[PDB]
This record gives sequence, C-alpha cells and structure tokens, in this order.
Amino acid sequence: SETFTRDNNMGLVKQCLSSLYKKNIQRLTKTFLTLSLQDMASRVQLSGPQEAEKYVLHMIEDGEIFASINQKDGMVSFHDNPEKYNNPAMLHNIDQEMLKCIELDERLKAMDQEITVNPQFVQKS
Amino acid sequence: VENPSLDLEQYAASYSGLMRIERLQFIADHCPTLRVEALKMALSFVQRTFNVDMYEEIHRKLSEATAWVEATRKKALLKLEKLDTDLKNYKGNSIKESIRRGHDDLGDHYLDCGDLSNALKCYSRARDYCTSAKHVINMCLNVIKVSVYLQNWSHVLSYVSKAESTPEIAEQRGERDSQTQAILTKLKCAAGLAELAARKYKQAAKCLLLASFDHCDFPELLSPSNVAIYGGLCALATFDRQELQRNVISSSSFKLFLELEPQVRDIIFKFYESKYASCLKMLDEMKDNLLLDMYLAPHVRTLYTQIRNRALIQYFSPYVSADMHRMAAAFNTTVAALEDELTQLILEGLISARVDSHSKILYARDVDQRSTTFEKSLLMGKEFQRRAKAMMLRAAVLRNQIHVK
Amino acid sequence: LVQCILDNTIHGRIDQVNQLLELDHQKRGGARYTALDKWTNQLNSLNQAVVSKLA
Repeated sequence: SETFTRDNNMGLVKQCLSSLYKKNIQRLTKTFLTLSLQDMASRVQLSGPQEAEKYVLHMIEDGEIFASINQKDGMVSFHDNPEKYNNPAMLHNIDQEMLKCIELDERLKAMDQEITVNPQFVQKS
Repeated sequence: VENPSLDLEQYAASYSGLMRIERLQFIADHCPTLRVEALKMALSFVQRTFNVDMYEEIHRKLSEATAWVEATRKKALLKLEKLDTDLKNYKGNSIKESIRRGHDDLGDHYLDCGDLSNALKCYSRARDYCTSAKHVINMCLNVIKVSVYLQNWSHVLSYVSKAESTPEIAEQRGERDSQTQAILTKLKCAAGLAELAARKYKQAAKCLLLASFDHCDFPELLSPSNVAIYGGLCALATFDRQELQRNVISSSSFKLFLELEPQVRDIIFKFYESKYASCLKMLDEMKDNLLLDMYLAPHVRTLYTQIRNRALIQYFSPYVSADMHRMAAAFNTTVAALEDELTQLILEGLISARVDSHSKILYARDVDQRSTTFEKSLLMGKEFQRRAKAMMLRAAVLRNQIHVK
Repeated sequence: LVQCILDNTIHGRIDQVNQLLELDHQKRGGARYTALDKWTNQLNSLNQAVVSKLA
C-alpha cells in the first residue's frame, strides 16, 4: 500500500481488483450457458447472489458482457450472439476502417516521395 | 493401505529370478507378518545373489527407523580376491582372440556381484578394438542391458539411432535375420522402457506393440506379464480411436499378450465399446497394484488422468446435447464433481461445448465460421493500424535524433 | 449410433434430451472464409516483419 500511494497511482490498483472480478465473470461465458447466481458468486468469490446480480447487471449496461438475468429461477443466461455481420451498419464500419488504411497509405507513399527527391538520398544509393 | 485382494498365487508366478527381491524393498514397509517366513527361505537365499554389501543395508534400515548372522558376511568377503586371478592370464597371452572371447562371458559376471562401474568402462575402450560386423551386433545388447540397471538414457538414445542407420540400415537384409538370438525383439522392448521413462508414452506403446510373444521370454530385461500392462496403458492414454483399433485390437501379435492379463484386456475393450463405468472401475482396483511397479509408479497418475480425459472427449463426441446425470453416472462421479472436470476441459479447448447448469445438460457449441473470420480480420486491421501509426511516429523521433542523455 | 458416429460411418450427432439423431446435411462450400483466415494470419505476421525489419 505504501509503494502504490507513494507513486500517487492509488485507484488504478483498486481498478485492477474490480477488473479481476469482471475477467472471471467473462470466463464463465466461455463455459456456461446458464449459471445460478449463487453458483456464480462461489466461483468468482463475490460472496452473495445479490452481489453477483449487481456485478452482472453493470457489465450488461457497459456492454462488456452479453447476458440476461432471470429472477424467477435465480439464473444468469449468457447469450453469445454479438453480431451476424449482415446488417448495413457493418458495411459502414468496414468503410470507416478502409478509409483509415487508405489515408495511412497516402501518408506513407508521400513521405517516401520526399526521400526520393532528397539530394542527400540517391547520392548514397 | 492394505490390499488383501492381491492373489499371491498369481503374483508369485508373475515374476521370476532377481526381480523378486527388488520388489520387496518397498513392499516390506507396510506388509508385516512374513518376517519369520522370510527367514525360513533365507537359509537358501543368503548365499544367493552373492550379496556382500546389501546385507548391511537391509538390517540397518529398519533398526534406525523403529553373532551367527554376522559370521556369513565376514566369510563371504574372501571370495572377492579369488576371481581376480583369472584376469591376469588373458593379458599375458597378448592374443586379441583370447581376450575378446573371454571378455564377453566375464562381462556378465561383474554385474551380479555389484561392480557396475568397472564393467561399464570395459565396453567403452573395447569399441576401437572391434572392427567386424559381428562385434557390432553383440555390444549393442550388452550396453543397453547394463545402462538400464543404473537408469540412464542419454547414452542409450545416442547409440540406438546410429546403429539402425549407419551400417546401411542393419546391413540391408539383416545378416540372415540376425543370429539364433533374435535382437530385433530385444531392442523393441528396450526402446519401450527407455521412452516410457523419458515421459514419452506414445513412443513406448509403439515400440512395445511391435513384439512377438514367441521371442519375448527373457527374464532379464522386463517381465512379460507387465509388458501387456505397459503397452496397454500407454496406448490407451495416447493412441486415438484409429490408432487403437489398428495397433491393438486388430494386432495379432498383441492378442497373445492380452491373454496373460484379462483385466487390462477388458479395460481396453470396454473403452472401445463406450463402456466407461465398468472400464474405470477396473482401473481403480488395479491402480494400487500399479503403484508398486518400479517402471510404472511415477506415470500412474498422469496415465490415469489422460485415460479419463480421453474417455470424456470420446463420450461427448457423438452427442450434440448430453444429459449430465447420465454422463456423471458413466464416470462414477456426481454431477457437481463432473461439472468441474468439464469446465477445465472446455477452457483448455479439448471439448467444444457449454454447460447449462439449470437442467444439467451439456450442449455442444457450433462456432460460426463467417462471424469468426470477420471479427479476427477486423481485429488484425485494428492492430495493424495501431502498429503502423506507432512506427510512423518512431520514424519522427529517429529522424529528429531524440534520445535521453 | 454412438459406435457408427465414432467410426465415421454415420455423419451426425445425437440429441439425448430429445431422443433425436440430427444428420449433417450442412457445411456447404465455406472454404472462402478458411482462405480469408490464412490471408489474415499471413498479414498479421507481415506487419510485424516490416515494422521490425532491422531495428
């Protein structure tokens, strides 16, 4: 504690503790379709089904996880269906990344054209 | 851990020769009520094996934990000087044939008394004095047999590969299929023992299945009774279904070995027939006995884990959705305990499935190739763009000559 | 059915909870995505080589 507070980065380390719980919950999605809140809290050491419900709900709100909460049975179901890559919005995302690569290529080509016209260059080549 | 189910009638007939006494080193720790009986046979056993410095070891071990006898040890020490007389005559003759012929017969003798260091050094210097093709064949058996006793394999592996390739692959035809003593069966058993101790179970099984029972009756290298155990356990843990059927079930050479031990034969067959509740039960009973095997004790835990893991993968292979209640029963475990086992398998990537812990059903997962391809390609583009923009900034700091003094 | 599936003589899977055998009349010519996977993997190593050519 003294080392981290001396370096003034207190809070970043506490964010590592909270992110470990999120990382453990995200690992549950790689193995489970439906997990009880009590059972999940015992694997991620959240000490309570109520705490697990709040932790999972926050992840859904932030978009970190794809899951739903069922209070009738006290179960959490993981819906691993991010996107089908069929909507026209995916086309818009593709051309946004393509434009970034094109602009990157234009700068790369322009800066080597400055090298070719350099009097210092072609003298040593 | 008492095991009264061990049939002493079968076990006494399983080992023969020197391997009986070596097993008792560990067994006698927790098997009382036979010390008086052992003394009865000790009258004809003290003279046996030419024990000189082993006698002091046995009596001191139990005494430190929890003179008619001493007379025998003192008298036997004088016989050590007599054997040295025969060695002088060979050197005086100065004949290569006389030394070479008597060396091979004398070489086996130092092994019995206990001069391991002296015996090994002879073959190293005698290699340059051997130029004939026959002399090459004989020394291969001797060096491997001795090296097994002192438990080394770095030298054995070096000579094994060279001997099979340097002389035009065993002299082409094999010199009339070797001599009367077929060495081809002997190197196969030796290679299996060497590879098994090297934490290579797959190679040990391959070198053990290629053996013929008619020429596999040597009570000096390894007992034939446990040859089937070694070749079955290693093959079960490593070989897949295609390899197991072709190399074990359909192998006529290995069927003779399986007749010796019906338990290992039934375990392999039950595994093939998708009968895991019965197969694992027999393995559990046999597990304690295998722990007393000198060449199999350290590999029992890993072999059993691999066999069970292979059974779990094979069980779920023909299912797109499997009930966890039936699956747990087939593996002699509870649903909760089996769920933990499947969690590690799925995380490791050996099983592509997800566990529905509401109705206790294991659902096979079908990945989408199109979605997976798109997400990994976009991830590659994002990483490439970040890398390119980072290095194009590096070109600025390199061109501008920016550094910390 | 389990023996046939394990022997690759029957191409299908068993739905135990419904007592079903769903066959494999699927898996069309999706080798285009497999080719795109190799293209992406080769490109991933290519960027690192160009950026890290000498220093």
